[PDB]
Amino acid sequence: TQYPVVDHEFDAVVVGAGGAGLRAAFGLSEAGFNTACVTKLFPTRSHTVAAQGGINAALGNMEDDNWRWHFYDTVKGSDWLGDQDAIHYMTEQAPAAVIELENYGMPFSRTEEGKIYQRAFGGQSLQFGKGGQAHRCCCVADRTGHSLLHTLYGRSLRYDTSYFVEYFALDLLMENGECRGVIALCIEDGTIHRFRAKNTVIATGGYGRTYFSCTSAHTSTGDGTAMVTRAGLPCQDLEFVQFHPTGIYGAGCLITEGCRGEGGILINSQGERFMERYAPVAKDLASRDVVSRSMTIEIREGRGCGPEKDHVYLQLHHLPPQQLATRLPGISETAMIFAGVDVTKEPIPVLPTVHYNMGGIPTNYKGQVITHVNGEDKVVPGLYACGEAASASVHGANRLGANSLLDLVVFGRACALTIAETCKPGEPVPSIKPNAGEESVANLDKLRFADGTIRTSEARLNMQKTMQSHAAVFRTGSILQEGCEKLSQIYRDLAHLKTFDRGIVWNTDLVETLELQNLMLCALQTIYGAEARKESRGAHAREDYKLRIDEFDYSKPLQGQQKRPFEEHWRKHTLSYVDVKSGKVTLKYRPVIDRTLNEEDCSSVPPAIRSY
Amino acid sequence: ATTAKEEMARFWEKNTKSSRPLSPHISIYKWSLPMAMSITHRGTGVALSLGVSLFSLAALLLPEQFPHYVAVVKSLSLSPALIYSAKFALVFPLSYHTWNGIRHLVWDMGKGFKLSQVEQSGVVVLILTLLSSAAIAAM
Amino acid sequence: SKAASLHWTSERAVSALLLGLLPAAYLYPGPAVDYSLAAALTLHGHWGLGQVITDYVHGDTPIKVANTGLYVLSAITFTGLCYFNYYDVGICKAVAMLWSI
Amino acid sequence: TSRIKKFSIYRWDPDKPGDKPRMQTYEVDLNKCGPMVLDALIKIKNELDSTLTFRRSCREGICGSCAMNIAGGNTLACTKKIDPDLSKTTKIYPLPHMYVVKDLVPDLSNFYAQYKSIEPYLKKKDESKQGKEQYLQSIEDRQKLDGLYECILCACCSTSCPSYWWNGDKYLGPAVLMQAYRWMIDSRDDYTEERLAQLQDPFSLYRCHTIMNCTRTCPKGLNPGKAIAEIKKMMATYKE
Ligand SMILES: *Cc1cc2c(cc1C)nc1c(=O)[nH]c(=O)nc-1n2C[C@H](O)[C@H](O)[C@H](O)COP(=O)(O)OP(=O)(O)OC[C@H]1O[C@@H](n2cnc3c(N)ncnc32)[C@H](O)[C@@H]1O
Ligand SMILES: CC1=C(C(=O)Nc2ccccc2)SCCO1
Ligand SMILES: O=C(O)/C=C(\O)C(=O)O
Ligand code: SF4
Ligand code: F3S
Ligand code: FES
Ligand SMILES: [K+]
Ligand code: NA
Repeated sequence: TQYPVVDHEFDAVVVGAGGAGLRAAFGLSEAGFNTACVTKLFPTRSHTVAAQGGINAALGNMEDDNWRWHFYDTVKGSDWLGDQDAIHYMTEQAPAAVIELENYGMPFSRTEEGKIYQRAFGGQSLQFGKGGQAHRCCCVADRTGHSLLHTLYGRSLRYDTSYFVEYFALDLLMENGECRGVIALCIEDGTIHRFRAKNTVIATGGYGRTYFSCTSAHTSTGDGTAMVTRAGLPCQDLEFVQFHPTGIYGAGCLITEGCRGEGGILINSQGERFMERYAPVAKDLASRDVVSRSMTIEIREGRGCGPEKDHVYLQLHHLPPQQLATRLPGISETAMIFAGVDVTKEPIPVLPTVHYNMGGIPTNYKGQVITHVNGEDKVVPGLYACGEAASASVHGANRLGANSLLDLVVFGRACALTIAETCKPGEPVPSIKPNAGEESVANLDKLRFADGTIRTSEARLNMQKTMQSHAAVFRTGSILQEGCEKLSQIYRDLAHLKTFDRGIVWNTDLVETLELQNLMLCALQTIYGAEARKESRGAHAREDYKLRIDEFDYSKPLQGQQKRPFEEHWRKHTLSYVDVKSGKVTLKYRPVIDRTLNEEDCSSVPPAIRSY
Repeated sequence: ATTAKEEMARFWEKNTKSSRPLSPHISIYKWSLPMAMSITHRGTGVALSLGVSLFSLAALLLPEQFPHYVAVVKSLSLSPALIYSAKFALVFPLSYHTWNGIRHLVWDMGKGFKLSQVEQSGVVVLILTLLSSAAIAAM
Repeated sequence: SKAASLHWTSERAVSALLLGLLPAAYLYPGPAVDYSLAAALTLHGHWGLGQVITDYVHGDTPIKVANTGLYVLSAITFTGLCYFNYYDVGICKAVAMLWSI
Repeated sequence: TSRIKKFSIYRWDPDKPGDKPRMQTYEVDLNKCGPMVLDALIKIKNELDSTLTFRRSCREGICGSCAMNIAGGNTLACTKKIDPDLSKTTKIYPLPHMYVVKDLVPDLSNFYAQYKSIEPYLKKKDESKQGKEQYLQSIEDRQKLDGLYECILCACCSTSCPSYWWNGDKYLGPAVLMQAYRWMIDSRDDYTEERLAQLQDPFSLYRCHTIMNCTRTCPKGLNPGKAIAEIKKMMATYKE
């Protein structure tokens, strides 16, 4: 009624123009599909552009490698919450995926043979964890994401993909439990658009901005995760939040783990290289959940640096300045801009910082979104997800550095391949009721003219401080429960929201209130799932439940053990639902997939004690 | 979906008939010596050309030969200070354009593009312009 | 096919020539320099004002008019210089006489 | 204590189009604000006037979103230190000589389309073996791309160039031309002559008159002025 509606018919619609969304979008077009890519940002502004350290693949350019070692590292890294069929797919496809990007012109750094330069990175080994540090992180100095995204964007210019730039997706068009498109606001002119398609791909990124301190872009607001939640579908494993060990003190900007890959070390206020104590073998190249907890303990125990003893130091000045300028030039500039530090002379002040969301929309290894009914997974017809918004789950309870850029292009491609193997271009577009999406427009109209007593920035700050204080690196039941009660109150108080801009063209007051609704749905599920998970696994650490609780006790021999019933252990994915009008969170569980895609070619890795 | 040429045409059709203002430019942009010297190179070039054209025009139209007007001026017995000032004002735009022209020709050979070199070569051009003009005016 | 780069190259060549003719006018005044300056000044000036026109004049008809007028000015200008060189003392000696004031 | 800093900021609202562009002053306490201009902008929007509108995303000067004109020069708000002299008012404008969508948001769609027109992607004479093996590139050849591939496409340089002000419809501008050079000198690209032939006209390349505002203004420390001079040299010497 009050808003002009514009209807589009495509074969496929991709929401997102990051690494995943772009790869999916022109992968569909390269297969002949009439494809739309709807993005709230100009593509090269997406968070992918800020990625630094690189992308993993067992090319073997630096020494002999094997993708099954990368498989093993990822399984263990995930603390046996990762689905081993998807990890199999991802690590096996990794060499081909990186070669694709370089053949696109991605300007990788080079070896003396002219091949792609690979660096060490945290938590990667040769010989199934037995043979020391792998060197399989392919990089463009410390701007790998920048070059990845600009390369993919240029490539996308060769195909007939229709781009809808600065369009904000509001909801899915669901009919009969099937997705039939998305509805969105055109930020440039105020109009409402419905994109109808047989297949929809969600590639909207993470939701790190639910926290007060994060490496994430201002635009990382979980918009796609919230669309799924509003459709009544589950999200998965949202309580697993990655804290990166080295965000710069104060600003929060990321300092790449490539620094430690190239030989940098963490020291505390006494000059001690303290990771020698927390991880005798891996040292500062332990997994991120371990390094972050270790740094947090050093600070809790009085060995932090700075006037407030609230951070630690990353030292690079023992390295040759030529290596710093050639391998880490990006963070060299950043360190100077944001901390006044010359990395050839003085250390960088750093501390663990919310960085990446292991959870997301649950998918199978083909990229199809699933639900879980009567104890069985079921595909959602017409709905895909990839990138940081999805939970494939390749990362389980802790992602390995440089596996996310890999994830993006592998499963962006997989979504496209799956649709091309499932459908043909030009099949009839699914129908929608004439009023499909009206509740999204009505919600948009409520926030546009909202005139309560709690302005958006006030409730968003309340949410961020709550998450920072109640769901951090170490967690406990009573602090989680108070956080749950706080967020639930904040959610109810969205009824009293207050906005000021009454326009429709480029009303970022409105858009940020939509993003607040989305962030809050992600935060609620994150903290309620954390409160229910009474164990410690990967990035989720409970000081009241310190042990990982599996179906067996894998630190003892299995012979003669009684398997714990599914309801009496925690090696299972959390599925979360929200009743959006009340804010009531409901939690269910589904088993982890231990089988690979081919037992004979790549054996399943049983759970074991996880040490670095 | 749309070619670059199509995108540009849409851009101008949309904006030329919109209410959108053009954001300010010359009135808000910070000045620098290189930008000012660039404008002055153009200014002196045009001044020199209009000078040559005027002289060429005067030669065709004026009744007398050049030595006649030279003699008339010498007969007025103007102050040497005033004549020196006139010589300086004549040679200065030519001196600036010439030195700064060499600076352009060096840029066209690909040399001197570091910001520090850009600043330093401009200052050198200014000193060489004042020195040579002062020397030439006294001849 | 390479018209634009060729013109750019020609402009730089004439600029350098003008540069070489300055010292030549001081060391070897007379007819050869006098007419070479007439030609190089006219051509360097014509192309230079042409750049100014291309930068600032827009619209099909305004551009054609501006460039037509420039041709007229250039032709009159080169004609006067040659006329001055032939029926008068010439550019080189004109500058020396002017500076004897 | 408090350190109150004044910002005068360009305002224009497309939904109230008749209200001519104006400057609005905001007072910000620097003791309760981050050190960068973007910090002040976000603080103003969150606390003082939520109608103030600007593009931003990253925070560390890598995405290119927040380009605007601060204290007379084009730059990234997220890496531009606030001037702590409280007697001086900092004036903030959109990128110059651009169509304003709203407040500090310019229309970059011509800029992007000019970028598309130079085909900023790898082109080999035979692409049928794509995806099979790494192309080989020597360290020395890769080093030629340093200073070119780092561009974040913020448009600070182009919208500082007087030639782009007067002829932005036809002059590709420093950002796009330097990216054209980036693909010309990539040893893996086979289309150098064609990339050069594309510039054989009076405007695309040759409106550059070596003014050098582009290099002075680049927040990434790059030198598109030099890149443009290298094209001109290639243009003048490449065969056929
Ligand atoms: C923060 C970060 C992460 C990171 C990194 C450095 C930083 C600072 N370095 C990495 C590295 O070296 N290697 C690596 O493997 N991972 C690294 N990461 C993590 C990784 O970069 C991210 O997880 C990944 O880049 C996320 O990619 P993805 O394609 O999933 O999403 P995105 O780049 O964040 O962009 C999301 C797109 O979705 C669109 N969007 C969002 N909401 C909407 C709505 N409402 N409507 C329409 N479109 C929407 C955005 O426009 C964006 O294009
Ligand atoms: C377009 C151009 C110049 C120009 O227009 N500069 C300029 C004019 C007005 C205000 C600032 C700069 S001067 C040097 C040759 O090229
Ligand atoms: O997240 C990753 O995979 C890698 C980084 O954040 C990094 O460059 O340190
Ligand atoms: S060259 Fe510099 S100023 Fe120009 S777009 Fe690239 S980063 Fe921005
Ligand atoms: S400012 Fe403009 S004129 Fe050339 S040197 Fe830079 S593109
Ligand atoms: S916000 Fe990304 S460049 Fe400033
Ligand atoms: K995820
Ligand atoms: Na080449």
